Parts: sequence; C-alpha cells; structure tokens
Amino acid sequence: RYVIATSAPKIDVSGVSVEKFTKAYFAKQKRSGPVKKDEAFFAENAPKNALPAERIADQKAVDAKLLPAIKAIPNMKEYLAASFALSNGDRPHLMKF
Amino acid sequence: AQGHRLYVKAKHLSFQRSKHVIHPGTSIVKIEGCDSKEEAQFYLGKRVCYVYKSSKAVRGSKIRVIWGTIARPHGNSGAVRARFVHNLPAKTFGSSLRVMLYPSNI
Amino acid sequence: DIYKDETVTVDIKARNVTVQNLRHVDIEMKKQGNTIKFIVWHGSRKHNACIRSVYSIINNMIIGVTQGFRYKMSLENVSQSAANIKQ
Amino acid sequence: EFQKVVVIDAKGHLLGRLASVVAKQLLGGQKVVVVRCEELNISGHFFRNKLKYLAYLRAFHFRAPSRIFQKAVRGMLPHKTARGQAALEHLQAVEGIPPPFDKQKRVVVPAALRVLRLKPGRKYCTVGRLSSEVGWKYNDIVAKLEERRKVKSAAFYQAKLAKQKKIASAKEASPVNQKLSQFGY
Amino acid sequence: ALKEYQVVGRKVVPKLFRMRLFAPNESVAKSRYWYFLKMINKVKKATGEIVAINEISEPKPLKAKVFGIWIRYDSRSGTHNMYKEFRDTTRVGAVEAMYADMAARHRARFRSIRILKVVEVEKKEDVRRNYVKQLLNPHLKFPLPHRRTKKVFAPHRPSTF
Amino acid sequence: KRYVEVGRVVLVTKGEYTGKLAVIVDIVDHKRALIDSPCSEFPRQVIRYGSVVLTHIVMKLPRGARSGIVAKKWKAQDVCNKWASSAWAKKLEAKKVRSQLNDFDRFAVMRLKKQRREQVNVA
RNA sequence: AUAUGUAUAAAAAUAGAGGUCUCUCCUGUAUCGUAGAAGAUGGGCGAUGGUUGAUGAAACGGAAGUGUUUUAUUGACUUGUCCAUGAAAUUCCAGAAUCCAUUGCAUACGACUUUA
RNA sequence: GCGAAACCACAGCCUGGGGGCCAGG
RNA sequence: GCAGAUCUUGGUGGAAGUAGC
RNA sequence: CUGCCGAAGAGCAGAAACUCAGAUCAGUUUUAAAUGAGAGUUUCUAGUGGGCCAUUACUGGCGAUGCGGGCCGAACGUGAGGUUAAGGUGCCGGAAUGUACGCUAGAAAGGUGUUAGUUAACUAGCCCUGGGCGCUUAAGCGUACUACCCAUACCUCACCGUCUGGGUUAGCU
RNA sequence: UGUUUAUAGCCCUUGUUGUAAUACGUCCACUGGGGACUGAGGACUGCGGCUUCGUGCCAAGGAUGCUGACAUAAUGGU
Repeated sequence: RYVIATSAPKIDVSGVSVEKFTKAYFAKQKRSGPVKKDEAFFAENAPKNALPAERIADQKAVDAKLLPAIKAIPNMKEYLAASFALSNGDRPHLMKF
Repeated sequence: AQGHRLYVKAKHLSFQRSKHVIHPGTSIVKIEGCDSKEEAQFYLGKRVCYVYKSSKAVRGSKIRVIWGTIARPHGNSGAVRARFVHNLPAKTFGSSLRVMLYPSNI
Repeated sequence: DIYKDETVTVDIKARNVTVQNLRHVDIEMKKQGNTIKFIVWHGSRKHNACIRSVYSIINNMIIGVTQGFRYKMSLENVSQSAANIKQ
Repeated sequence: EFQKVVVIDAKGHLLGRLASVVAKQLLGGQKVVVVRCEELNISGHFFRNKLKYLAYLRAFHFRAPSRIFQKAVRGMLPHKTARGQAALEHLQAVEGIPPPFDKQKRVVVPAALRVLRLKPGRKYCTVGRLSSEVGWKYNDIVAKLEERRKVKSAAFYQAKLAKQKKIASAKEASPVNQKLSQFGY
Repeated sequence: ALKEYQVVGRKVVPKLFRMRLFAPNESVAKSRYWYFLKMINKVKKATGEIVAINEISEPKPLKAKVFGIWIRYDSRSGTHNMYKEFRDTTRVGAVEAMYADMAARHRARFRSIRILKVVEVEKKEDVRRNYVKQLLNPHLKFPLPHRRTKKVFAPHRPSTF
Repeated sequence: KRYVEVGRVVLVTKGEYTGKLAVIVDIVDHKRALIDSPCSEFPRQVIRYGSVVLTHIVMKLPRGARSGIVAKKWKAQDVCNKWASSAWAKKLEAKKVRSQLNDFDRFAVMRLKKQRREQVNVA
C-alpha cells in the first residue's frame, strides 16, 4: 500500500535466490541483553546493532546478480539513482504510472 | 524543481454543515486539480494531514501534525470529505493541507 | 433578422470600416469587393433599424467624400452644422 | 491550481461575476489582487447603474472604481465575523496597474468575462466612466499613466520576443529535438 | 424524455379506437388516452379497457423533415387553437420543442395542451413559416452564434474568434 | 473564415466522440446539424454546435449524402493527412501522446530536454 | 536632526488581432527549472557553456519607482556526455519635546503666536 | 474635612422587517 | 431538601466620594 | 431525581374482578365479502367541559409539540454510518457559474415598445403607465433531463430504558 | 432559364448480405475492483457447504491474524 507500481520495463530477477528472505530473515532482534545488577546502573554495556557481514554479503551478491540486468537496458541506472518528486502542474489522478 | 515532495496540496474549505447547523466531525477539503466527483474517486482513502507550528519542543521540534483520511466525494466540483483523528480547528478554514499518496492502489 | 445583409477601400478592421467606423452597432461589414456586405446573422430588429440608417449614413459619407457639393439651400454633419448655423 | 498571490486584470470582466469569483477565493485562504478596476464592466445601460448609485448617494459614499469593486466583494463576504474581516484584508483592489504589479503575470476569469457572458449588441456600462461621472476625477491621469505603462510593456514584449527568436531558431537546430520527437514534446 | 405511444382501447363488439399520443412512459399514455376518449365519445374510464399499448419509433430518424402540429390551448379564457411548424428529425423531437416553446412564450403546462394532429409536410411550398423557409434555402451557411466557448483564473484572455 | 455550412468538416469536443473528426452533411435547424465520418466507429448522428469547433477546412459534398458515399468523398479529396497538415492537429496529437507516458518515458524526456538545453549557442 | 519549484509582465476585439501578398490563434494538459549520502568523494571527452555566493561599478525603473539589466573580478557547483567509490540494524507508515519663565497677532481654562 | 439616600433582571449606536431576533448601515 | 412570596433576619454592593455641609 | 402512563380543552385515562381466536369488532372498502385488530364487559376515580386559525354547521390544524425549510416537510431516548422530504446549489451558504428548448423591470384600458399566431382588425407573452451583495443568451420567467446538498424524518448497527412474550431445581463440573 | 445521373448525387418500394448490429427496457442464484462505518456476542449445541468417513475443513448462529511505536512517552482529561 506504500509503493507506486510503475510501467517501467521489468528487471531480470530470476537469477537471484530469494527463498532465503523469510519472515524470520527480516525480524527484529528479540528483546534480551543479558545484564547483571551492577552494569545496568552505570549503563556502559550497550553494543551496537551494526548489520552483520552476511547481510552485506547478501546485498553484494544481489547487486552482482542485478547490475547486468539493469546495465543492459538503457536509462535504468540513471532512473534508479533518481528520486520521484512532484512539481506544480503534476496531477497524480491523471498521471499514468 | 527542488522536488522532495510526495503530496498534493489541499485546502480546508469548511465543515460539513447545513444552512445553520455545523458538524465539525467531518470536514470539506478541496484538492488541487480534482474538479469532478469522478476524479475525486482517486483520492478516497488517502491520508490527508494538517501541519502547523507551536512553541513547545515536543521531541525536539516545533512542528505538529493532525492526520486524517479522505472518506467520500462532496458535491460535483471535486470537493471531498475528510475525517481527521482530531477534528480540525475552525480557525483553519482555507488553510493548506497535505494529501499524501498512501495508501496507494495505482 | 435571419439574414438582413446589405451593401476608396472598405477595410473593416475592428469593425472600423475605414475607407469611417461601425463599432457602434454589431452589424458585420465583410468588405465584400467594392461593396461592404453589411451582414446580420440572426440579430435583432434594432440591427435591422440600424442597417437602414447605416446604409444611408455610409452612402451619404461615400457620396460626400466623392462629391459633397454644397446643398446650401458632410451629410449629417453638414446638415446639423447648417441647422446650427441657422439657429 | 491555486497559489498564494494572484493578479487579476479586471478589464472585460463583469462586476458581480468577478467579485463572486474573488470572494470565494478569499475565503479559501488565497490572497487576491485585482488591477485595472476602472475597466470593469456592468450589464445594463449607463443610466441604470447611474440611478442605482445616485439612489445610494441619497454610510460613507465612495466614488473610486477600486472602492466600488471593494464594496461589491464586501457584501459577498461575512464581514460581521472575524473570518470575513480576515478575508477582506487579503484583497488589494487598485485602479490602473501599480508598478509593483505590472512586472507580474495577470490572469483572467473566463466565468466573469463580458464577452463570454453578454449577448452581442447588449448595452453595457463601464465602472471607470460611471465613477468619473459621480465624483471621481482621476481618470485623465489614470488613462495617461496607462498609456505610458502600455508603451513600456510593449517595448518589453518586443525585447522578449526578439530574445525568443534566437532560442526558437536554435530549438530545431539541435538534432535531439527531432531525434526523439515521438515523445510528443 | 418524451416518447410516441399508440394506444388502442374500447369499452368491455364495441368499436376499437386507436390514436397516437406523446407521453414520458406507458402509464401516462394510457391515462392520457382515457382522458381524451372521455371528452370525445363519453366513455367511462372504469368501464373501458386498453387492448394494445405500443411504442412507436421514428422510421427515418436521420432525415431532416418539417412537422406541422395542430394543438388546442387552454388559456385564461381556456379556449384557443393554433398551428405551428418545426423542422427536426423526429416526430417526438418536434413535440418536445412544441411543449418547450409554448411553456416559454405562453406559460403552458403539459396537462392544458392536447395534440390535435401532427403531420409531416414534405412540400416546401406548403410551409407557412418564414423561419422554416429561410432554413430550407439551398445556400444555408451562417457562422455559429452564441458560442462563448474547472480551471478558474485562466492564464490568457480567451480568443473567442 | 468558419461558416457553418454543408460540407464543412468539424471536430467534436463533447460526449464520447471528443477528438473524432466529422463533417456536416445537413443543417437540421439553427441549433442542430447532422454529421458523418468515414471512420466506421463514428455513427450517423444529429448533434448541436455546442459540442464542436468549426475547422477551417471545407470539403465539397452534396447535401444529404449517405454514409458510404461520404467516405468515398473524404477519400477522394484526401481530408486525411490534410487535417494533420495543419499545426492544430499536430498540437492535439502531441498532447494526446504526451498524456500517455509512464514515469520511465517522462524520465526519458527529462534527459532529452537536458540534452537539448545545454547548448544555448547564440551569436 | 537623530513555505515545499513561493518561476512565467504587451496593448485591443470577440461581428478580428499579431508577425513576415503570405502565415498563426480555436487557452497554461504550455513554457523555464526538476537524478545526486536533501543532494557525498574522483577520472576522461566536447563548448566558452549554465547556475550562482561575495566585492567593484555604471545604465534603467517615480503610480505605491524597492526592483530590472550590462557587467569587471573573486569563491564554488555543474548531470553536456561516459565511467569509479560511499549510503544499510531508522532491518514495513508515524537630541529633542514638555513643565517653570516669556510674547500678545491669541486667550473662559486649555490651546495658539512668540521669544525663552 | 465630612458625607448620604432613593433606585438597580440584565445591559445601552441607528434603519427596515418580524433595547436583545433577522438582514444592513 | 428553596431562586423568587415588593418573604423574615443579618451582611455587602453599584449609585458615589455623587447629591450635599 | 429519574422513569412510565396521559387527557379534556356522560365522554375522554387507568386499577382490580371475568370471559375470552372455539370473539367479536373496525372514523375502511366492495356486494344487496375483502382487509386490519383478540374482543369485551358490570364497579370506582381523579383531571377538563376554553378559545384561535384555515378549507368546505362540518372538517381538520393550533393548542400538552421540539426538529428541516420559509405555509411546506416531518411526531423527538443516547450515538456511528448511509439515504432522503420540504426547500435549495453565483457569493454570503452545505450543494451544477449543470445540460437542453424559448420570452424580456424581475424573483377599464393606453403605448409608431417587442416576439409568436388567427381572420387592416384581433389572440398570447414580456416591458412603461394606470435577506443582502449583485444578477441580464441571468444568478429573472416557463418547460424538460441529470447530478448534487441535508432534518430529531427513513434504513442498518451499537447502547440505555420501558413494555410484551419465552426459558431456567433430584439446583448435572 | 429549362432538364432526370451523365464528368455530383438525392428520395420512395422490394429483395438480399440476416438467426445483422446498436440503442433502450429488463434479468443473471455472472463477474472484477476502489472508499467509508461497525466488530455487538463469548466453551460446544444450530442451518448449511466442500470433503470417502474424518474431535476433517469452511466466508455456515456477530473479528481475527500478522507487525510496529512508548515509559525522560505515547494517550486522554481539566
């Protein structure tokens, strides 16, 4: 409900495995943080939630499997690097996405 | 030119009312470019909001937003009826609202 | 009337029939050849009354321009001036 | 399409139609400026509005065409309420075209134009001439100032058109305009 | 919209009376027929019955014709007879013009008007109206008048030419 | 230069035939006219002048011509590509095409007009 | 004396105007600007470009001219074109006046004219 | 310097229509 | 079981620092 | 304090007692049965026996009755949503500066003012004479077709209350 | 000016392409979406439907499931 589906030509995505992306893959870290009653006071133990390496590796692997598909067809690289924004005279009820 | 805008400008016209009785619970909103009840069917269910200033730094900001939703068309000339979580103040007649594009179906 | 059209140059720019003016009454001029086809397309009886006056006024101005003579004993202007002189 | 400030050339517009259009805009939070209010037109012969005004003369009696239009808008607004008085302060009706406004685009209201609303041959009065007969005495200078502004604006248009000629010629010169002209631009 | 309706009826071997009248729908047509029959041959509405109610279309709907309509007016005095001619492409089309015209000029209502007869005059000589004759001239050519044509506050003044 | 007469070709601007191109065949009265078009999807109908604009093009046509012969007359005098010759049709078709682009095609036009503005060479 | 790009300037007519005997109008659904970690960091090709911030100016704008240009620099960006790095776990939307004094051209009293 | 009293629903701009109501000034 | 009875009793107002001595 | 019933303007309102779809009725209509409703009685015991408006002495309405419109509409528990009546959609004001057809101040007779017709004379319509702003191929007048606005009204649901009817004991883990 | 499809064509009747087409009316226990309001009830009992019978399943005697934000706040009152 928060995406505009455009009529731009589709990108070849069949070449990247997607079955690993499940509900558990995107879930948030369950509340925990095993702590003892001397460091919770004087609260300097909080680690950071920096994205682990395999998330970066999966992102890079997806980029490798996606870049040739977007490079071959013209204007894809500049289109995706762009941003969508309305201006005066643009009427969304009449513009065909 | 600058862009970064994902909303359609709208005006808070008035409340729903008869000649002498007013209903603050429903508001009349005129959207830019929507001039018929056929085009007003597009904006139904969208989220309309009223954004204003204040003085207290609520979470470190002077901005305040009253959200809402477009409910149905009103009349023939593209006016719509908008329901807001808090009824809009009467002093905001002719003010400028923001009709976001979500939830989207096109 | 449905069509009550009637008859130097006849240039009808901005309803001015400069050979003169016709802005006062909506009747067309159309400068049809040497004549000025002074048309009325479904107008009003006032337009029919004006055209009979306009046709004579245009003809009198054209006659006066070509040869106004004296007629002691500018057409309307001369007659009004003569009446003013007499008064 | 609405914005914050609009300038309306009142020439060829009817008094009631334009005021009603203006009043609805003002109550919607839109600041409206009406220029050349002495070129406003009124349906009916000159004497009809003339007897209307002298009956009004028989309350403050104001003769200026700009304030004639201002009264017309005022009756179309809830002036007794704080909301109406707020709307009225957003309206700047002036005669002629002040220099701050002659350098900006001026829109016209098709729903109020005399050509689109009056049958040809219908007698019509002009507010400027009507005002000049009921006490207003500034139409000579207003008309004279209009000619000077019109002459200066005409020279600006010629300069703008001359500059437009260069870019217009250079438009089709570039082959890109014809390379992908199929997009409709 | 108005519609032509052929109504045939008779009192419960009584003679069958058929006539053409213009009504918005069938129910108005049958009541109108009964009222017309009541004032012609004095047949009671309750006693009589309708044997056939059929709708009539225009055989030549895309051909311009001239229709002569004879009707009975009810006025302040309530007694008047006129005849008027209309040029259009349908019998029902002229009737709407007839009703619109008389409600305009003479301030009439649909109930006070009864159609006496409507005929199609195909002879130009038979036309008795100057406007109809002028419209039938072989050189009919006139500029379109009364043109005059949301987006309020247009940017440039209308051309209107 | 725009006289409502038999044979003049008109453009419909109201109803479901907006943008369709038709020609007057007969003058019903002072408020209506009968039109026709060679295009099959345009039927023979009687419409009012409030829905049309009088195109300056004029075609020779006998009064009361049938639908089929009107198409032959239109083909004979080559009204097609003659209406398109005028700048009026070019602007209308360009606007009609400009109403169809998706976001990609609009972004292509973004780049195209960027490739055209950069020169601004003047003497 | 002290506010979400806040963009768009001829006149007059709808029973005609503008531009070079010819052409156009029939609305702006148009035109200018519009990709960038809210706009990052580099390299090449083609023209002397475009956008500007700060100085230095000169010409114009008097109806309410508070704005228009021409520029001479300086400091930046430049997507005109094509490539190279970075964005992430915000892991689905939120120095005067007066009093006091003084003048009588003024005066019921104030006020005014004076000086003072 | 001394010092009341009666009285007080509430208050105080006009015109017209039905001193506050309606529409205007 | 109070809002009123030009209710009863007490207290306190505007009039008013007015009229006035 | 809340609830329920509720007039009048002998009759009208309840309470007990009985007798009850296997009973009679009706501000109704057909004919010379249809349809709705369960029908009644003895007894007592409070209140009133004004007037006003309108159509034709009658009939209603006002009065004990607020709400939408400005007489028309509509009989009222607390709300949500939908839809409407009357009246409306230029602005004030919620809603089409809608579409289409027409006429030109407006919401006894006169006129060389006008538009359609009848046989120079008459007929019909508008103009002169006898809520505001504003409006003029209307935002005036008439007809037709759509769309729109909103009542305490209509429909759906929730909730409060009252009334009517039904269930509920070897009190079953 | 007068004529009868020629170097335009038009009107009327019949046949034919004919089980035309379309508009209108009406119907489907045909179907695809968008928007808004509501979630009363509280073990099973019922009426139905699929499923071979199934403590089977189901949109069938009234809402559940999946998530996110906050305690220095979110939210609601005076």
